[PDB]
Amino acid sequence: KLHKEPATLIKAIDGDTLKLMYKGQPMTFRLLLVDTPETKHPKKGVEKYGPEASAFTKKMVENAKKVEVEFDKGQRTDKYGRGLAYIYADGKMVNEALVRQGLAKVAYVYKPNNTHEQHLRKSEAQAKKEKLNIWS
Repeated sequence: KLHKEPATLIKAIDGDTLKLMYKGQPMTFRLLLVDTPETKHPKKGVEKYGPEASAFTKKMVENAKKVEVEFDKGQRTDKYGRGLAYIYADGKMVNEALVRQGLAKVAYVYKPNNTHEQHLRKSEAQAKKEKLNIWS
């Protein structure tokens, strides 16, 4: 069963990337299963809704009493040494909130790291129906 472990925000870097203190180590985390528009993007620079996605993650996590990380059951770090996880701000999953607000798309999913894929997909369908942000 997946379980939550506490973490301390160091710095929000982008819509989908954060630096956290995890078990005494500063580490970069990449939000599992979501692609947000980018500000630090390799070739196009600032994509549309990039700044908004980034402000949302920043606010959500900065304003939280408690931040927790949830590892899936596959690999826990990617080729760049970033943590792969579901991030919770006061019990609320950041990855899903971004999708529900139309500020992220569900990513190409890699088994076995896909436990909350259906949940997220259901939030994505909804945001699209509501024609929010990315979907407007």
